[PDB]
Amino acid sequence: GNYNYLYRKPFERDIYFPLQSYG
Amino acid sequence: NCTFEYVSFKNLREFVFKNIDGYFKIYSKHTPINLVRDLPQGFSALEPLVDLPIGINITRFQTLLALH
Ligand SMILES: *[C@@H]1O[C@H](CO)[C@@H](O[C@@H]2O[C@H](CO)[C@@H](O)[C@H](O)[C@H]2NC(C)=O)[C@H](O)[C@H]1NC(C)=O
Ligand SMILES: *[C@@H]1O[C@H](CO)[C@@H](O)[C@H](O)[C@H]1NC(C)=O
Repeated sequence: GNYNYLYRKPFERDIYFPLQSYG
Repeated sequence: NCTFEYVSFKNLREFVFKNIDGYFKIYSKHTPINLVRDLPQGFSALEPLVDLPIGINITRFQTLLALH
């Protein structure tokens, strides 16, 4: 499987902690 | 990580900075003065020079000084 794709004001960017890989 | 990158007393140099919907907007003016001590009591309007699509939650700022 692939796990390289991940999720956590308008158009703000932000590069226990909120990291969740999709499977 | 220059992930966004862009390139381009006797005078008073003025600026306005604001940050709305992910756009950081810069207005400015340069004008001559005669009160060397402080801001002049007359009137002039600043005009837009830059708009940066940078998307940052800014809450603080600092300013940069040249050292010999
Ligand atoms: C923008 O950054 C500020 C911090 O400089 C964030 O403000 C804090 O938010 C938490 C809750 O998330 C509060 O407990 C703190 O008291 C806040 N501090 C200040 C100085 O306001 C703010 O949440 C960030 N906003 C976004 C949209 O990311
Ligand atoms: C550049 O950003 C990535 C995350 O997108 C980070 O892992 C890396 O350490 C950053 N490097 C620099 C020099 O900013």
